[PDB]
Amino acid sequence: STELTVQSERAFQKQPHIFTNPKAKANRKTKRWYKNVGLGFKTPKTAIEGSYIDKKCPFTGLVSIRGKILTGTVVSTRMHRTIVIRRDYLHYVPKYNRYEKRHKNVPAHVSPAFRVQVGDIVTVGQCRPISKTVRFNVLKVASATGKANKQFAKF
Amino acid sequence: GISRDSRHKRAATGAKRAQFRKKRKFELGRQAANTKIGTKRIHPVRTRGGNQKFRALRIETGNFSWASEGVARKTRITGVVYHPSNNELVRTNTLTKAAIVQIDATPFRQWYESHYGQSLGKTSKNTERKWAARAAEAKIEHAVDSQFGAGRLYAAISSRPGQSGRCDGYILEGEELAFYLRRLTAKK
Amino acid sequence: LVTPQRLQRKRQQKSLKIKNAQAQREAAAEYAQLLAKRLSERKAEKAEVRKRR
Amino acid sequence: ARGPKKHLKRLAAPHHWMLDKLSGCYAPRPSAGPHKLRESLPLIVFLRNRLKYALNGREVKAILMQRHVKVDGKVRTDTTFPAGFMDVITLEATNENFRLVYDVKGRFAVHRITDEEASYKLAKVKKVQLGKKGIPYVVTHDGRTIRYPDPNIKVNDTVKVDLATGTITDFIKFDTGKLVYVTGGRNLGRVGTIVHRERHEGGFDLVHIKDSLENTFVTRLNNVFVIGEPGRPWISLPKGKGIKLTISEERDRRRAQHGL
RNA sequence: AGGACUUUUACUUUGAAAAAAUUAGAGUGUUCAAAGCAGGCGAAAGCUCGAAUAUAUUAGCAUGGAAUAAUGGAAUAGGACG
RNA sequence: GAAACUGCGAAUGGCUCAUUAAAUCAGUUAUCGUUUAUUUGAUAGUUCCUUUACUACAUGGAUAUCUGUGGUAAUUCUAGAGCUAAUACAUGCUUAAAAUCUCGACCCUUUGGAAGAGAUGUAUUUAUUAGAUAAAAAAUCAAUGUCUUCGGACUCCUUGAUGAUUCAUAAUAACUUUUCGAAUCGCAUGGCCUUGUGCUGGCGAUGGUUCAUUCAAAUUUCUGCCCUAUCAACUUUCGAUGGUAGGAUAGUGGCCUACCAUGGUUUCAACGGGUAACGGGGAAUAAGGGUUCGAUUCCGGAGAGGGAGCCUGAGAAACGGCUACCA
Ligand SMILES: [Mg+2]
Ligand SMILES: [Mg+2]
Ligand SMILES: [Mg+2]
Ligand SMILES: [Mg+2]
Ligand SMILES: [Mg+2]
Ligand SMILES: [Mg+2]
Ligand SMILES: [Mg+2]
Ligand SMILES: [Mg+2]
Ligand SMILES: [Mg+2]
Ligand SMILES: [Mg+2]
Ligand SMILES: [Mg+2]
Ligand SMILES: [Mg+2]
Ligand SMILES: [Mg+2]
Ligand SMILES: [Mg+2]
Ligand SMILES: [Mg+2]
Ligand SMILES: [Mg+2]
Ligand SMILES: [Mg+2]
Ligand SMILES: [Mg+2]
Ligand SMILES: [Mg+2]
Repeated sequence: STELTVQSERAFQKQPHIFTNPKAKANRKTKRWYKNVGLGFKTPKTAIEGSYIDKKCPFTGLVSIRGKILTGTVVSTRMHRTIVIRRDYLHYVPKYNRYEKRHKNVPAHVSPAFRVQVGDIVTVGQCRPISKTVRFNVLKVASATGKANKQFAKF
Repeated sequence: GISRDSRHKRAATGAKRAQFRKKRKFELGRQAANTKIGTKRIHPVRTRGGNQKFRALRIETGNFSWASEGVARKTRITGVVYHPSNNELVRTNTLTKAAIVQIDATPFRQWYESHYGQSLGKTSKNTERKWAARAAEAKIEHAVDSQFGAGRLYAAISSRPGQSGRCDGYILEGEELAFYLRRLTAKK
Repeated sequence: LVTPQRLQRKRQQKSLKIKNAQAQREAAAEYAQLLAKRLSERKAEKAEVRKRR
Repeated sequence: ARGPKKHLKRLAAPHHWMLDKLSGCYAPRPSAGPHKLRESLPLIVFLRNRLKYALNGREVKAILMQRHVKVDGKVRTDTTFPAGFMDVITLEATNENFRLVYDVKGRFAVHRITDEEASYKLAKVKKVQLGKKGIPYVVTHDGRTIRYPDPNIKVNDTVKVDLATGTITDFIKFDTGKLVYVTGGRNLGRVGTIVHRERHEGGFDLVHIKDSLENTFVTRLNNVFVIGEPGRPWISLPKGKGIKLTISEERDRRRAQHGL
């Protein structure tokens, strides 16, 4: 779901105010800026050496992670550059002393540095309002597959 | 009267929210500046908490910066050639942020001449020794020399004339220019 | 109208400005000397650490 | 409400001003000043209620106007000045000096304290920043912005303002095993020693405090104010020294110390 | 106090929090009480103890426990260590 | 000491519950996503621009109040004339030194190194740089810097905060229909004698840029709402979900626009309908579990006949403020 071209749209895609000097003869790939979101969260090497842009990247973009940290399960990875996470919980009805299974759908913005798919449990972090509904940035794909790490059977 | 609150929008689910708390003053939105070229005419607007804002409609000259050697000069904007949002602004010569314009480019030219003196487009001993110590490091790339011979520089504006009132930006240079000229050749 | 009290006020403003500038520069110099002293102390400590190790 | 609010109804006043719920519809709203109004103490409350030197509003106004009150070496002629925690109130008449420290019930108790130490004040460091032209500065809890501080003074620390010049006299570094005061919540007025300060990556530092009676509790770091070294407080602690005797122990104190 | 890996929960103990008024409840002869946060004691010559506590059963934060209840490891070894 | 100009509040308070069912609100977070009069603490020499000719012992014009002439049937209706002031409106002066950048009347054969000239406060806007940091030694090539006791040694490099930043801050180039940098008041009027109105000089009051603090204001995370399926699919051409760029915003944000993607919610009850529903702290009731109520003494929200629109300010979509339509 990611275009091969590093910039695909009409506007140019650059990290604002990080400049690579063309007159210089170092001729490294580019000058890519990055940061660590803290909380003992490892920045992915796919973001470290990657070539995407993703204005709203917790690791490379301007957005900062602060506030709530929510763990959930991916219910929809199939809309562009964003994720829909199913968070399940038990509401405690006290008149019966009984619990009640309930679910909420939290939109978030997964960076291209992560490879997500339906069913992955994801640790996500609070940030600024990114869109009308997304307020969280995907920070870790804990379960990449879960039960699909081993697929084939060849003794 | 143009509100920017979220109440008039439908909910994430899609329900039509009922009207509530008729829109306030801390939620207002003002008219677009849709600036033009020529006969500088900046109108002050008194916004929230004082803080004079400046609408910069009809702006002709502004500061522009060169990143390679890092030098800024006041120069004239001469039309807009590309806009990443809407080509309608390009046809109407509406100047907003991130628009791509042409530059008279003379001030950069004789700054280069008094700085390196390579005679693009085709003394005291102190200046001669400065140039000798420079030792022709001014190996600036070929396309900028091409439009120097043409005489009009390709620049991308970076200031917001709608808010700041200025007309500041930077010249396209390096792969930047590359990208956009492809787009321009798409237009051509 | 020109009044000796007005000239007194003008002189007081000028003298207060000059005195405040002098005091600010003196404080800046003292803070710089304090920074130099602290830097010398920790540089001596670093040299001792390098020698011992 | 469209704009700021300038009225404080009596029931909405903090329960540490602890006024009478009758005999008045409103309560003195503290004007803007060095302290949060929820945490501060208006001068009218301190004089009319705590000291009873006055009788009502007009008397407090007359007291403040003739410049007998001196808050931290300054006159402060406004009725609802937020004289907050650790501020010094000087009355040249009766030559008396007060320092506002919470009694362990958690209230701004009347603390008559000596003239010699009244020259200075203590303060908690809430910020250490670099202002324009590269000048370091420190913001205390009073909002005092002290310029050119000691280079190794950090946040959450404590410092000793001379209160005359308003500069840096001495400071105490926040770390384990240090005498400390509590300035909010259930542990108001409590005084102890810092046993441990659990970091809690991501926010809301907590510190464990053990007092002289060997009781232990835990409090937020925003809520904490280092006051000195164990056995050597830098100020004169109020009567009781904030041990928080149990209600049964308080009853035993009432029974034992009793003469009529 | 620093890199390092952290199976994840549900549950439960403790604490910080849940504004005051209200409910509970301590002290107190408003003449008793509803109440109120007062008052008491000197020789009458200024000296004083107060304005206590608990609960809120959900959501969030920290913390100790590991029975009960659920999920995950190593089966193509692409497993663990040196 | 009337009146009036100026300044400030009039956006607090008081009343009502009509609208509103993830709406308000409660508990709990966030603003490294923003504005903030006031209060409190600090905060600026440069306004000179070629300085060998300027008001700084004080720059200009109006203008209310008032004196007189009216108009209308009347309204906190005011037109004409004549003076007059400011912390109102406009201008504008000093005033140091230092250091850093840039440009050179020359020489003397390199290690080239130097007479000298202009700018640099802050404010705004844009580019770029610094804003470090896990730990012992090398060779080499180039570039070429100090000292050389002419072997060569380079030994010394300064760096704040958070969990995190493009943060705080600093620096270069520039930019501005060029913001501020006291032409303001009260009391006491001391000291030096350069004994003159000379030189200085205290305590305050108002202002005033920026940064904090406080009163806040806006948004904002998780969870929690009454009845109803005789409401099962709802939303998107007119923004519905997301992407990007721009505009607007004080600021994030489909908040709006342009072009794309076709998405988002739902049997864990979405959407629709009803509420003689403002939410809550709480009230009645009481073995325990609960049921009903909460328009109203406190906290929030909304409203001023229903609707929209807006000036002034720090703060209003104000209504004991205006504009228009409807009644
Ligand atoms: Mg009100
Ligand atoms: Mg309560
Ligand atoms: Mg009772
Ligand atoms: Mg409904
Ligand atoms: Mg940088
Ligand atoms: Mg910055
Ligand atoms: Mg945008
Ligand atoms: Mg109703
Ligand atoms: Mg109610
Ligand atoms: Mg109700
Ligand atoms: Mg009703
Ligand atoms: Mg109310
Ligand atoms: Mg209203
Ligand atoms: Mg009516
Ligand atoms: Mg105002
Ligand atoms: Mg209205
Ligand atoms: Mg009315
Ligand atoms: Mg009103
Ligand atoms: Mg009116």
